[PDB]
Amino acid sequence: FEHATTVPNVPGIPYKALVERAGYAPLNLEITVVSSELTPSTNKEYVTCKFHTVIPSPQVKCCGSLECKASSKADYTCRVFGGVYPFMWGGAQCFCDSENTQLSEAYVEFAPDCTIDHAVALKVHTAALKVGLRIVYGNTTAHLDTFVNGVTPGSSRDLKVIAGPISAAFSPFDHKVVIRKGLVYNYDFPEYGAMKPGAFGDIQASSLDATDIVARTDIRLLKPSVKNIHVPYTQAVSGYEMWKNNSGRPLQETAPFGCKIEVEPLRASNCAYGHIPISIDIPDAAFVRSSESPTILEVSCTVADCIYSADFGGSLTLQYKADREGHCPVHSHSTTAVLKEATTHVTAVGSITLHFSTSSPQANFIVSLCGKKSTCNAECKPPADHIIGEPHKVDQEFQAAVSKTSWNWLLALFGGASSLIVVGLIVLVCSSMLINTR
Amino acid sequence: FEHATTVPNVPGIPYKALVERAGYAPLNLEITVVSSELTPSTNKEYVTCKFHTVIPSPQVKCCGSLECKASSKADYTCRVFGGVYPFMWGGAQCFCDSENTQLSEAYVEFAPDCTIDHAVALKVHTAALKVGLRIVYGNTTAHLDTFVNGVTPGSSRDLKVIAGPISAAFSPFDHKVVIRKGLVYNYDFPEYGAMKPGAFGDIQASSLDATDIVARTDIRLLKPSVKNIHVPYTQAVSGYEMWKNNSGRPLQETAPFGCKIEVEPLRASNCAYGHIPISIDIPDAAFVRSSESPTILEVSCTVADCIYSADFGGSLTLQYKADREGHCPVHSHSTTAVLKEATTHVTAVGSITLHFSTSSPQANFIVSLCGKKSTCNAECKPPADHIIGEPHKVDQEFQAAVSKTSWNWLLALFGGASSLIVVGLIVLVCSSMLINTR
Amino acid sequence: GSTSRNFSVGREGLEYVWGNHEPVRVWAQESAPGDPHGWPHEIIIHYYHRHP
Ligand SMILES: *[C@@H]1O[C@H](CO)[C@@H](O)[C@H](O)[C@H]1NC(C)=O
Ligand SMILES: *[C@@H]1O[C@H](CO)[C@@H](O)[C@H](O)[C@H]1NC(C)=O
Repeated sequence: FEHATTVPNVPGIPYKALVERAGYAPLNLEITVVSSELTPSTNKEYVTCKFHTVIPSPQVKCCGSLECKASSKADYTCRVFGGVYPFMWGGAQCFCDSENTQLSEAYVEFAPDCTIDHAVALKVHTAALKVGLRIVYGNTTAHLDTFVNGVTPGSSRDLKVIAGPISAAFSPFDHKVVIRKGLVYNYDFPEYGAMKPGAFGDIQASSLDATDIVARTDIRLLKPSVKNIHVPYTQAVSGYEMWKNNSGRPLQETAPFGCKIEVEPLRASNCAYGHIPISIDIPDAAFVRSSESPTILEVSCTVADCIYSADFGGSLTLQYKADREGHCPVHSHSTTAVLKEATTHVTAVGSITLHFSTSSPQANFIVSLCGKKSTCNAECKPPADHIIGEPHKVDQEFQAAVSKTSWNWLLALFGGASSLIVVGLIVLVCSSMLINTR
Repeated sequence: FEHATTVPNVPGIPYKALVERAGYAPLNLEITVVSSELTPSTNKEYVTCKFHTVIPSPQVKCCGSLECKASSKADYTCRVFGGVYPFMWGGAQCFCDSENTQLSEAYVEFAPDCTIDHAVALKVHTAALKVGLRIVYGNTTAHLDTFVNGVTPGSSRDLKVIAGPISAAFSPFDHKVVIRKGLVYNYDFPEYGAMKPGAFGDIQASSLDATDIVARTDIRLLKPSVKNIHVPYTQAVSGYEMWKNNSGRPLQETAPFGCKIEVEPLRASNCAYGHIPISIDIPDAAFVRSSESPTILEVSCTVADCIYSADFGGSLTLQYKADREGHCPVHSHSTTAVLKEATTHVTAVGSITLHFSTSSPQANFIVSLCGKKSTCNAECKPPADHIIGEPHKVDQEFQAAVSKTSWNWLLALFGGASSLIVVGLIVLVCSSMLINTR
Repeated sequence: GSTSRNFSVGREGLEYVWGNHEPVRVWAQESAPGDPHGWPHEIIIHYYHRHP
């Protein structure tokens, strides 16, 4: 048997509901989202880190000439010189006064610490949500994990739950996103091949142990002047550590709606937005006959005290009569009230108490007891302390938020003004076309 | 400097142009795409193939009773029986009568030959393009490949080419697409976890050597009806094989714009759409100043014959008088006419013969030598053979596609239809004003 | 059997793959019966077999 229900997507707080069938006894149903994991479909683009300028030893041709070819290493840079005369520890490394050349080449590759200290750039899109549930109906629990597209079923021991689509969809990420050591930032990096020297992304690689390392980092050589042999150079600042200086805050403390953001599959797990509709195929063996349940008459509430907070502060009592004992469900049929007991023990002629919560200063809601409507009015008051540490249960609804005193003063004033202009208009028209006779 | 030019995206056919600096001789520039690959962003969901219905050996407890447990393997199924009495080749394998209960069992996994003909199912987002250029300027040929997004510099031997973003944005690949054995079908498969008994997406797993296989293939059991021991099972027909019979045509004979589909990175290489707005940074070494290139003193064009078609049908003739024996870049400055030859050796006096190909019946285009312009003008005849085996070199453009005598015979009619009514109106107002003196 | 199938090429091209052979490209060029160069009983023939 189907039962359409649109539960709110906030984890931890349950959602009271009754299912009902003709000739059967009604029975409780509560649906809590114990966990949820919003994972996107992502695409790896490139691994970058801090580079390492290697400079091979310079090539000197004694009394001749040289020229550089073209290579394919990461930011290869060569330019020849002339008129050198280099010295080692034992001097005079050539044998003609300033008629020879030296070579000067330089390139980069990865560091021996980038296997821990790299930064995996990604590209995310179209996140698709998952929900772990906890269904319990008629003192029998069940644990289910399902997808929240409107097709994929969730089955666990003769109980089938299909979750509808999301109300409003978002993911807390942008299109381009980067990662290092679990800290998911939110950056718009230059893509593969478009390197600028001095920002994030001047080293590109497929994997970190690959060979197609492409890079530009403004390495320009200089002419040596001193008689000892070395090669001088100059190079821009490593853009990876320049990003690392002022990266900003990570998105584990910037994401809206309050959710833990895992890294290793890149979850966005366990935050709360919108409502998700489900529909539960309850097996009919878990029902009871209406010729078995305790039928009751003489139902009437009596309110002890009311307080509109986010805890179970409002108390409430009932009076009943019955003909046999057992259990019967309890439920409030409003959107501004919840109970906290879903089953109670009923005796022959006794009377029990309950507890409720509300977000409305005018508590006018209909409780139920074992399938029997009974209206009971209450009046509430604002709370004592005004910061607690457990989330609210009920939204504001805009019309139960105003009390009956506010409405009767307001609409009495409007009715006075409207009745005044209507009585003026009718006296005007009827007295005009009564006096105008001749 | 850098010279912007929008080369069209048709592989093979070059688009000639010449550049001009003050004080320097003009320099030709040929641009042609030779091969262009279209690669998307790939997200893998699962792998399906033909299943293999395994039935483990039937557990029989003599003189007892059974009940199952739970597992996690694919399509796990329990159905205990009642009052069985099996038979091996030795008769009466069991002893205790009328209450023996056997345990059947059934589940599924992949076929052993699944490694060759499995059907990977993918998901495609927002492809990117990579073109292979070929630039020839001033007898210096340069090969390069570049990305089409407008910030990626494709550099090759002192020549920086920044191809800007393409106009049209599409791909033959829609959102959901399967792949088997190189053939790229196109299909809207069920999303992960959502099985269907008898269709594609019947058995899903993230890798072929995995153990988290899921399945829903509608295995209903039967009570054993013959005295011997077996397990009477029935199962629906495979969704993969019946999908394979009704697969439809692949993408290689349905993809528009002439795309050839390579499967191994899932590319759509070598097809033609839009224009590619690029810009070429010419180095300052291929420029001799205008005192050294031999200037031409006068030119006068005269054409011989036309066939406007795909191939080089029209022939051209300039008659010049020059200064020395150097070179001259040759370019026609139209958009409906293109020349075969790009440069020609010059003499102090002499003739020349060129070749052009157009698509309009009047050849009123302008031909430039080294420095001067000379308008060519004649009429051109339609081709004779209806089908030729090479594509057109310029476009139709529907302004000069209409002939000259057609405009000279229709615009006279429209001008007369306007002239008669404007003459009628002016002589009306003149006659009414001249009689209007009273 | 031994048959024959008409088709229709365009301005942009047509390729057909007969079996295991290589694909062959075919383009059409504007060959309307007539001449766009005089005698106006006939200009409206050449500009009618293309774009009617
Ligand atoms: C569970 O509910 C059934 C009827 O819904 C009731 O008979 C039974 O007593 C309940 N279990 C306990 C432990 O009270
Ligand atoms: C190649 O180009 C240079 C520069 O314009 C020119 O001087 C030379 O003659 C050209 N080569 C030939 C074979 O014409």
